[PDB]
Amino acid sequence: ALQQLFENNVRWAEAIKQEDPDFFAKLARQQTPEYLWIGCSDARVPANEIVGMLPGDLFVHRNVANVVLHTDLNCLSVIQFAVDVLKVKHILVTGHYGCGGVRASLHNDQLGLIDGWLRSIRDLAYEYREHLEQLPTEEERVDRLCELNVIQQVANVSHTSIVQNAWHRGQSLSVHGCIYGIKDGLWKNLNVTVSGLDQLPPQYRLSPL
Ligand SMILES: [Zn+2]
Repeated sequence: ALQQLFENNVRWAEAIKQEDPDFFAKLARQQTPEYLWIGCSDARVPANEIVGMLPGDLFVHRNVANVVLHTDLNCLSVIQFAVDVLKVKHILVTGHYGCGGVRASLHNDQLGLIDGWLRSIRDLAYEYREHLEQLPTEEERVDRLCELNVIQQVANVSHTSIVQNAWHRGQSLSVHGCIYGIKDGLWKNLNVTVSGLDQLPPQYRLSPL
C-alpha cells in the first residue's frame, strides 16, 4: 500500500506547517543533534518515538541486533560523523529484549549471510555460557544475552580512537547502554556509561596523537 505512505506524508508535512510554518525551513539550515542512537533495525524500536524526540534531535544508525563491529565501516562512519562533525554529546547504544538477532545466536539454524554478522553475539553467548545456563528458560537466556550484547557494544564504542581522541581534545562525550522492552515500551538504563579515558582498562587506552 505504497500510495498510503505518500498520502500520509503530505498530511504530515502540511499539519506541521500549519502549527509552525518555519519548522522544516529552520531545521534544513543546520544539523545539530545532541545524540547518536545505535539500535536494532527491528520495526518495533523506532528511536524518536521511544524517547519523545523530534526530527533533528537524534542522529540514527540501526542494524541487525545493534552491534558495533571492529571493522564495520558502516557503523564506524556514523560514529565518526557524529563525534567529529556533529559533535554529539551522547551515544545511546540501545538494544531490546526479544531481539531476533540475539535469539538466533542462541540457536543452531543457518540464516544465511547473517550468520557472520551475528557470530560475535554467538561468541558472547559462548563466553557467558555458564552464566546463561543458570537461567531456566530460553526467553530468560535471550533477554540476558540482549543485555550482555548492549554492554559489549558500549565497551566497543568506547575503545575506538574516534571516541578516545574526542576525549583527548576536551570534547564532552558519553557512551550509554540502554535496553528497550518491546513488551512494555520502557527504555531502561543498564548503567554502563563511559565518559572518559580513566574508565577504560589500560589495555584499551590509546596514547594521544
Ligand atoms: Zn532486534
